[PDB]
Amino acid sequence: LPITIDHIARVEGKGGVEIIIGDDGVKEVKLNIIEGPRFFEAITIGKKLEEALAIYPRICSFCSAAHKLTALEAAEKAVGFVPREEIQALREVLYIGDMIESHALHLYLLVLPDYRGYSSPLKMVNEYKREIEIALKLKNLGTWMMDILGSRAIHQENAVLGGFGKLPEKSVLEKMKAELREALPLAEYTFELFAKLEQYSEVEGPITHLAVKPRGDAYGIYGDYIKASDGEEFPSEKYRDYIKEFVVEHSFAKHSHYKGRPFMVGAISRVINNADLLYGKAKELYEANKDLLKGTNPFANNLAQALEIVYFIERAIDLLDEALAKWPIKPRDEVEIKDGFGVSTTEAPRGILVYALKVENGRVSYADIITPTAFNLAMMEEHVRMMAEKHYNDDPERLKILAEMVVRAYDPCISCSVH
Amino acid sequence: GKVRIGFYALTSCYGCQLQLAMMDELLQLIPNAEIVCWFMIDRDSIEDEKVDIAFIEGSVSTEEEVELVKKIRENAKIVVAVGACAVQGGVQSWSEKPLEELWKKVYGDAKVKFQPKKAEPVSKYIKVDYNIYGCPPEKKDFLYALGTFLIGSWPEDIDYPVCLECRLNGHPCILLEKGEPCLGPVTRAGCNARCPGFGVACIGCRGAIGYDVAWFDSLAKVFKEAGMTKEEIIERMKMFNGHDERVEKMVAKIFS
Ligand code: SF4
Ligand code: SF4
Ligand code: SF4
Ligand code: FCO
Ligand SMILES: [Cl-]
Ligand code: NI
Repeated sequence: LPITIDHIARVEGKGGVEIIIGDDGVKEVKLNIIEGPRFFEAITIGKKLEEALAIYPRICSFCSAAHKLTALEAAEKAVGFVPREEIQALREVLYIGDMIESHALHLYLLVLPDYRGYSSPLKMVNEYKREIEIALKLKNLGTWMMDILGSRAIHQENAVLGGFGKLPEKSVLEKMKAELREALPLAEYTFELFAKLEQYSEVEGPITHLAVKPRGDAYGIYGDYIKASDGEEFPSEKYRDYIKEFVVEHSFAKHSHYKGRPFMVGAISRVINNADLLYGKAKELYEANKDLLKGTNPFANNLAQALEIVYFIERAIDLLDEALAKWPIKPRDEVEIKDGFGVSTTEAPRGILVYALKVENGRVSYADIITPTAFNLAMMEEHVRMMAEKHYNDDPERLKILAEMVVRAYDPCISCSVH
Repeated sequence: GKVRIGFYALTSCYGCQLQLAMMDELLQLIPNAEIVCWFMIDRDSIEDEKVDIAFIEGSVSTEEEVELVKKIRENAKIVVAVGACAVQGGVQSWSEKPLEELWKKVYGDAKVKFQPKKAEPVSKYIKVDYNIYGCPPEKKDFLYALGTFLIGSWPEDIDYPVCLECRLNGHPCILLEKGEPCLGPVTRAGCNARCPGFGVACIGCRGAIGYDVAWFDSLAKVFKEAGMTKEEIIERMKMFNGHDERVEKMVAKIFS
């Protein structure tokens, strides 16, 4: 008598949970990832670099801009291009735009119904007017950012090799800084709402947390070193040395070990490895809540996203100030498709994103992608195990609710996991 | 009664779903309707319930999605294929390489309990009653469709190229002044010429249309002047029309 959840609701992509139970209790938790493969890594082999660069964001809609912007860095490292200071700033800000919209989507429309009794965020519209009003303002800030700078909130054709196809008038960026700092109190509200939600003790235990170390001096999205919470730190191009993938019979996505063990990536993993690097109200909200942002609990992920919303809202007011001070900005530069190899690791909202691109004859000869949910799938399976062990004899529909609550704390985008 | 609407997912980036979900007063613009299956936002959805309108997003890329679209077709009065993935098989449909070679290149020799097929649109296995175009489609492409359906009318699709929409907004033609290989002449309109509006050629995300009107004085002339072979246009069009068996003929006719 296995206990199956055929289609997990309120996640991105198609997935199931199946618990195998026996005499000794719960023996196995299988996350059946049925989202068909689309073979991105293979079919862009032997297509022209820009043609494939335009297609890597269809891997995922929630993290669309993370894909396009990370693949750009890798190609721009292969051909040896290097961006300019302000083009990289506005890049980080289009990315931040995707941080805010994704986080808000996930905290408010995907997670919060569980703690409120609702199967659906659509349903709680009339019982939680203030909360949803705030959801839609934060989401819609991030969606506006990606329209202005990326051309679209899903699949950002304005981010191209060498910079952007077209940059907005200066007045628009200044309005963005207005709309940003107006959102800050809404970001704080959200932190507080989520600070008061239960981190279920059944999943409390040790976790290994890997995050990209930011270059420069702040909490960020770009960098060349991957820290692990054990105290290690290894270069991003060697990601294949310290992180081993493998197929499993019940998933189209590939699991990953670090030193042969499951680990987790995402907002909490970044807060564990990198919290000293915060500033602004995020710093204090961290320093006043260190006991809520421990490495020993996946539900701490939800509150960290809220903490990140606060930070990036400030971090982006400062990044625009940098770009705004190289004004005017020629929107993009010539890029010579001289051959090369390029590896890039960024923090997508869900954790580390690794694009490895090799160019022969201005064509793509080699491509390697690993998405943060693909990293996380193994840890997720273990945390569901700990939940399902303290409740396999409870009411099934109750076991079901808490297993899925665990799954939703990772903010799984399964489509990212099977590229 | 209420109009029973479901939204169902094949293999996709979920962007078409997400566009709907982000339409803000969405609840207030389907007041005639009830959403009975939509797993991405509703824990109570039921898949084998019958519906008045079925929205399907994504290409048919597994054996279970095959048997699934035959279930939706059987359980739904109107089947609406939604997005470049479900209408044309999507960007995941523009290698012609066979499944095994792709399996072998990405997974090695490993196996997986479930059965992956070659990316394929919904039209391949069941009868589709309407298509909403784009990758992702616009908010207004959903407002229009949901709008026309919920009153008893039947929606219709734009069949003229992006170029009409590009000239109306006054965008410089980057195909001409810049020689970027814009697919506007052959991509249906609807997006308000977004991409040329940012100085980037269109990659055909809303599906190939027939070039039966001389919107250029000589597209052949410009295509040759800016150095773009018939083979080069056909492959760029494959990016979103990997199964369109006319694509090859429309280009050769242009270069005639
Ligand atoms: S058609 Fe485009 S937006 Fe829609 S699911 Fe496919 S890739 Fe995503
Ligand atoms: S070819 Fe492209 S840039 Fe030129 S008018 Fe048509 S859509 Fe606009
Ligand atoms: S210009 Fe072309 S690629 Fe861009 S949104 Fe319109 S149809 Fe899609
Ligand atoms: N966040 C996110 Fe998507 C995944 N996994 C990416 O990158
Ligand atoms: Cl609960
Ligand atoms: Ni994703």
